[PDB]
Amino acid sequence: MIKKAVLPVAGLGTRFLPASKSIPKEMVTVVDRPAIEYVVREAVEAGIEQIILVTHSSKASIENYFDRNFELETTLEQKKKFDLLAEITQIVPEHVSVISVRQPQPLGLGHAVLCAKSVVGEDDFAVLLPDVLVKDGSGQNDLSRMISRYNSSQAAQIMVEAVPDHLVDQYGIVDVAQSPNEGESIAMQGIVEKPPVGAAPSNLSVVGRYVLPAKIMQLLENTPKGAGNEIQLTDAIAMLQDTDTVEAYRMQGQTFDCGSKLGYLKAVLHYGLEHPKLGMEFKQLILELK
Amino acid sequence: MIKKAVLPVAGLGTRFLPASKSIPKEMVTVVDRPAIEYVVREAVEAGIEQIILVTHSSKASIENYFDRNFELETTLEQKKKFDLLAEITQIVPEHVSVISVRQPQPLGLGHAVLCAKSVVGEDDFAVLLPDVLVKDGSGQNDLSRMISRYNSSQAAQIMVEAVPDHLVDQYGIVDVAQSPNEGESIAMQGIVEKPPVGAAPSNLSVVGRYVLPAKIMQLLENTPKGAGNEIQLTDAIAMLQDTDTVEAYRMQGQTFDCGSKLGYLKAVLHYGLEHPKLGMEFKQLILELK
Amino acid sequence: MIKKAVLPVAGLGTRFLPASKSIPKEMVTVVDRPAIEYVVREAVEAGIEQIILVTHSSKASIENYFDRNFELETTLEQKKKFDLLAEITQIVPEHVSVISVRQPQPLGLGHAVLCAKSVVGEDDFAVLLPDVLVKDGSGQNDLSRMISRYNSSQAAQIMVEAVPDHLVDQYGIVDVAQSPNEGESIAMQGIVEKPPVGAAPSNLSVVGRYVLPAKIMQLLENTPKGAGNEIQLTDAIAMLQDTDTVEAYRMQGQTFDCGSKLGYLKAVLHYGLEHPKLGMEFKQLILE
Amino acid sequence: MIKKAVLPVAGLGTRFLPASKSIPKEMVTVVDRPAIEYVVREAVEAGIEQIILVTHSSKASIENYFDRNFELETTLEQKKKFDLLAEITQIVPEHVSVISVRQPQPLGLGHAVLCAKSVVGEDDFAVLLPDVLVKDGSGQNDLSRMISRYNSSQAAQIMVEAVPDHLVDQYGIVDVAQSPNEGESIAMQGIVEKPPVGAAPSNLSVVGRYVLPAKIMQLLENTPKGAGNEIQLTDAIAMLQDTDTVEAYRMQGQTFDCGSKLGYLKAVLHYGLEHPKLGMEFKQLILELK
Ligand SMILES: O=c1ccn([C@@H]2O[C@H](COP(=O)(O)OP(=O)(O)O[C@H]3O[C@H](CO)[C@@H](O)[C@H](O)[C@H]3O)[C@@H](O)[C@H]2O)c(=O)[nH]1
Ligand SMILES: O=c1ccn([C@@H]2O[C@H](COP(=O)(O)OP(=O)(O)O[C@H]3O[C@H](CO)[C@@H](O)[C@H](O)[C@H]3O)[C@@H](O)[C@H]2O)c(=O)[nH]1
Ligand SMILES: O=c1ccn([C@@H]2O[C@H](COP(=O)(O)OP(=O)(O)O[C@H]3O[C@H](CO)[C@@H](O)[C@H](O)[C@H]3O)[C@@H](O)[C@H]2O)c(=O)[nH]1
Ligand SMILES: O=c1ccn([C@@H]2O[C@H](COP(=O)(O)OP(=O)(O)O[C@H]3O[C@H](CO)[C@@H](O)[C@H](O)[C@H]3O)[C@@H](O)[C@H]2O)c(=O)[nH]1
Repeated sequence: MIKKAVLPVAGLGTRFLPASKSIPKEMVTVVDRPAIEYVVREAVEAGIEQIILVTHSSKASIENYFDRNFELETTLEQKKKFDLLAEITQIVPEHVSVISVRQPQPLGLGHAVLCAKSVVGEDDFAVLLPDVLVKDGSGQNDLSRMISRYNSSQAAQIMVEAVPDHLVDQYGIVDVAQSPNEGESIAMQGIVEKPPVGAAPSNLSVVGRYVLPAKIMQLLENTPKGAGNEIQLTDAIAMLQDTDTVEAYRMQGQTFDCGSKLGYLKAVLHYGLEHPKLGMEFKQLILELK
Repeated sequence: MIKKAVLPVAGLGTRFLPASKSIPKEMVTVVDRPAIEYVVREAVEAGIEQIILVTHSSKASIENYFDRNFELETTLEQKKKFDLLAEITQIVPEHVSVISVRQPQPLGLGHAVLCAKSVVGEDDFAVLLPDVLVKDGSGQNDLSRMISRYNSSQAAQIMVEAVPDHLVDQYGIVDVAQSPNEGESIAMQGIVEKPPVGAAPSNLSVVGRYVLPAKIMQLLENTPKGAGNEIQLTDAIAMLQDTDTVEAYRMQGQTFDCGSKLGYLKAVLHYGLEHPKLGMEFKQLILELK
Repeated sequence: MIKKAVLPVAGLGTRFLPASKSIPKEMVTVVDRPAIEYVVREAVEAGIEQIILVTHSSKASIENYFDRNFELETTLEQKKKFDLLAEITQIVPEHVSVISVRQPQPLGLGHAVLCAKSVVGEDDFAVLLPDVLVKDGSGQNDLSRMISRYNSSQAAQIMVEAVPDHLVDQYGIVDVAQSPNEGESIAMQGIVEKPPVGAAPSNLSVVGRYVLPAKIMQLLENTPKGAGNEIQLTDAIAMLQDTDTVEAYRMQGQTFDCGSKLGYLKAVLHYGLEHPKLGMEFKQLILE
Repeated sequence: MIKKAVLPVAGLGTRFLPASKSIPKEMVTVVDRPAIEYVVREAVEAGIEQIILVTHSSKASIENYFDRNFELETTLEQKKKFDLLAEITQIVPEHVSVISVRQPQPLGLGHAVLCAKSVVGEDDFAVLLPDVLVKDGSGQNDLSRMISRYNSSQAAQIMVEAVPDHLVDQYGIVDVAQSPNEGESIAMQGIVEKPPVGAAPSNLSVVGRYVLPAKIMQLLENTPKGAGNEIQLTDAIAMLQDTDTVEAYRMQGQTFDCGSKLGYLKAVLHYGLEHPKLGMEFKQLILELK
């Protein structure tokens, strides 16, 4: 029932700038594979069949990653390395497509999502910020939970993890009665994007995983351009709360912010240890560093 | 209402090959604009809102043509040339989106169209072979008629032009009782892809302008492994006459084939003479030759 | 011996839009091939062997067009379409190097040529403005005549041809004693960039072909902004006339500006009919 | 003086995949910046001024990286964010040329260097293999010590360092007389490429740093296919040992091979800990692991 996911990938480097000058930020190397792939595989493992990149004129390498590469496939045959020729050809199942739409100017997430309007058309869709990875564990992943919850509830889902009270100006924050338990979704009565430390309806941060009705697209057309002169998505959610019901899902798994260079280095260490091939030999390389 | 049009643009440019080596065949510059624009501007003027490009890894320029180019815009401002600036920022109306999707391998026109099965969904959609221009006259354009005619008839429409009985080798050809009149569509009881010049149910060529129900995507999914090297669209329309009705609309327009190097030149001369600004200088420029 | 040409291909194509919006102006298809080709088939046919490109971020399409396109070669090799494989595989003969250096910002045709400084070193060199095609004359190509004339006179060559006195507005103009003859060179007293219509020393415009000494790089190092706050090559050709004799070669051939929207359409018409395989049938299309 | 360095980057990254599937192995991000930087910033800091790149159609992003980025630049002078501008603008000193010549087919690391003949001309040149990083904490960089030793001795330098007696069949190993000392040369009798684990002159591997006379280009033009159907450099380095004294400079620094998956991980740890802005907090994150 929820099949389409929007990834906004149209932002320039800035946050990440020397690395992401001449290649996209989304494409920077986490252990051995670009960040974007952790995001796509997350969607995929939740029954997402249509990936809708909202991309910029300079992000061809994201499109090409999920596409076949004649010169590289034939070099991987002429060297008889049918090993990788499988990993570089099945990056994504055959039933899963990948769709490119352009943001004309970087007028912010809200505008970005609104560019995937014509593709999403009439269906209820997920949104995954590809700045954020979401390492899970036993059984399903967090996004799989939210969709099935969206299905039975028919109420927009919005992932939330609790953060230090001072990093609250950095994230969007949800107004909630009591915070819900890991893996469950308590109704929410308000949301705000740039809340100054102490002026926070709670400590529960918007993680960057959503599930939203195609209404949100007509709402995005008619949101004011506030929160830093940019059209904000979390404003369009507030306008949905005026009529439709919106819940805050608490995730079970830990996140990572590959926006911040520091947050990226954290994702390398943690994914570099959970790595099923070098995870252990990596651990050994850390110990012997001092 | 038929809104989505599919432009298969995934083919390398083998026919056009010194020119299209290092830029798409579709970006080949007719008078002063790329061929692809003439095609898109034909779709747009028939209430197409969604341009679905089935593209290759190389055909970046095509996507970028319908997007905004900061570097160029800002030099058109820094130079006072507000002339061009509106021409290159409004290549299409803003209600018109341009979606993009990848043909993993070149397995034929049919497999290209099938590649947009997800972007098309359940909506009846047009197909426009972008290596073929369709200069019209007064009132509205040809594709306009076909779509109005599809909507009322609910039966697939397939543009047909009369061609000499020896060039039947080089086209798809339709089977009709009586040949229809310019601007009207008689029913058709058969289609052939590459029938050998003399064994053809008529002299009516498939022009490469279609309107097709979403249904045809599941047929494409189960077409014989090709009529030639690869999977053919015309084959998938044979399997449509097995259940639904298919009509042949006879165009009232004159066409050009920018696939053949000689067809390209023909079009340069024709669009070059009908040019609002250069048109008559061009005439005077041709007249001056030995 | 003159070996290294220096094509400045770093300018966006504001003059030819929307054609050159997504592609470079140089890859504007003329009959059945990019423009740059014709200009590089000029350099080579006059014994140039190191085509230096001063390019931009946005102009990979040029560098790719003078290199092997793997997916295209292997598809054509398999299908045994040796005709079309011919047209892509040997564009410039195997001995011809094609070199890239980026013009970081576009501060003018001078700054442009001064970006090829390190790669030219101490070698005397030609400059071809790709925006402008020159059409092969009887046997010899105009550029060969110039190179061998610098190779004898050791004095810089500057290709020139007449223009209507009112269009002299928008070229470099050269001052002359006896007005040099068709295929002849003749000493000059000075050069000036985009001079005002009336009060310009002649009707002879700088075409876009030069042969210079590697001395010019140290003149261009000094030469200040002299047009749109833009470093000019002419303003360094001035500074050269100060010390060493400079000449003005006059065109034996015929020329097109693909800068102009009309100049393009003219080049497509001429090269059109003169085309080996297509000219014959093309000549028929016209008459209809 | 020695002023030109010849970086061969025409390889695809089959060794580091799917890292390099859509971005050059050279633009694989170490800590916060592409690998190639470190190599180029190592050449610069030994008075290299013309960084020649032998490159491939896929390697546009290298040439863009050592060039101005009009959108990024103006969109940083906008928010007056001079820190990040600092990072993209003078990545290498203003006095440094960066040249691009294309390697038509990948016929080997000799054929690669021979493609840069018409630009090295008659001048003696360094060659930096970009896959191999060299961290030089001494104060002077291993390449300055080498360039001044060729200057003084006029003898073709070759960086070498010790590798376990197994895994000698990866590198090209040298034939050392008196076994040279840390950061100083010793004349070598011969050199062989990827020799069998057993038939090994020494345990001293060719690292990837070389300083060579433009004699090589005339040798390289007349050496046949060595190991695989590849024109080795090591084989042309032998053909110079036949006539001129060739020395074997021993590493003082510490290397990494981003060719290998661990080499990368190890470089992202080391360069990571000795990072200015991140060292202190990265050191913090490694301690927070368990
Ligand atoms: O015009 C734009 C602007 C942004 N982006 C993308 O948007 C994502 C993140 O948006 P950004 O503007 O960086 O905002 P954040 O600071 O990441 O804040 C967002 O993400 C937070 C979690 O990281 C949430 O808490 C907030 O609600 C949400 O606004 C990135 O992947 C960008 O590439 C676009 O594609 N186009
Ligand atoms: O795998 C492929 C093959 C082709 N194309 C593109 O799709 C079009 C197909 O044209 P082409 O491959 O040359 O086929 P044609 O020989 O033109 O045949 C088609 O076009 C005829 C009219 O031009 C019709 O009458 C036929 O029914 C139809 O099969 C071109 O624009 C190609 O670039 C793709 O995108 N993918
Ligand atoms: O910073 C720059 C400026 C120009 N160019 C290129 O140089 C060529 C010519 O530059 P342009 O500014 O178009 O030249 P003009 O302003 O027309 O002036 C030159 O071109 C005329 C040819 O038409 C000559 O008559 C003039 O004397 C000569 O100075 C073009 O291909 C540009 O792309 C660059 O690469 N970088
Ligand atoms: O046709 C070619 C072949 C190689 N390369 C590049 O050359 C570099 C080094 O060559 P590569 O083939 O990756 O390594 P090997 O050739 O296996 O080994 C090289 O590197 C070893 C150290 O890693 C040395 O000991 C060897 O002498 C040297 O040949 C790589 O970045 C390649 O991209 C090219 O650009 N073009």
